Amino acid sequence: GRKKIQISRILDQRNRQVTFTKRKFGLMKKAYELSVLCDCEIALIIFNSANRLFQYASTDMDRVLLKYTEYSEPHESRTNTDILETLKRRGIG
Amino acid sequence: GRKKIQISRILDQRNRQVTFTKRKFGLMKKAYELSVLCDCEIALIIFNSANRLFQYASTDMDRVLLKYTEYSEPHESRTNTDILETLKRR
Amino acid sequence: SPKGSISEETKQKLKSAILSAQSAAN
DNA sequence: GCTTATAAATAGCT
DNA sequence: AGCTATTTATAAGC
Repeated sequence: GRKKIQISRILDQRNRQVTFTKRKFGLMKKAYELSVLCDCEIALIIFNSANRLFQYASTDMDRVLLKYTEYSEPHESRTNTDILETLKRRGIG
Repeated sequence: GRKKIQISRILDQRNRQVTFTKRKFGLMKKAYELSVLCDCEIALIIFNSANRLFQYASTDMDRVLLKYTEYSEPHESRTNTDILETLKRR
Repeated sequence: SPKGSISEETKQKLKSAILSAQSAAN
């Protein structure tokens, strides 16, 4: 964008909702590309601040979640903390 | 990248696996930013071609999926077909 | 899934797996 | 795996 | 919702 934004809660309600709508599509778009390019199955679940539910599934949500119940544990599990640290880490060298 | 790639299965196994690893992080990174910037809760579930499970949750996966089971239906549901159409037109 | 809703059977299995601590989500 | 040349995404406005 | 200037995300390649 015209200016680099820090990663912290957007204060302005109008701008927060606009960024939400466009970044949400951007994320689904990238999920779609990832599923086709690398032949994987993807599900995305998003709850906004008002607890409204937005979802995306490369194939069918029912299909992806049913399959998830079949696994005892993931091969890889990440959270914001993990991503933040990986980013903080690369910041040095 | 140096060249624009079409969105279709990557034929070369080595390149497919490399693109997978980096785009997967790219997707999680963007999910993280979206959760912080707009104060939302996000869960991501990915099964690769070998059926291996990779996941991400802004808070706690257990928390997000439990909450999901409480909804009778989503406010918005999208699939590859829907995204493809949105891209084709406009 | 019509509107994207998952069946009750799937839904209940997810909840059980998670609650009974037998899910990858734990 | 680590760089570099390009293609994408998207912030600030209107 | 339509417009650009920058910031990011990457396709190739070592």
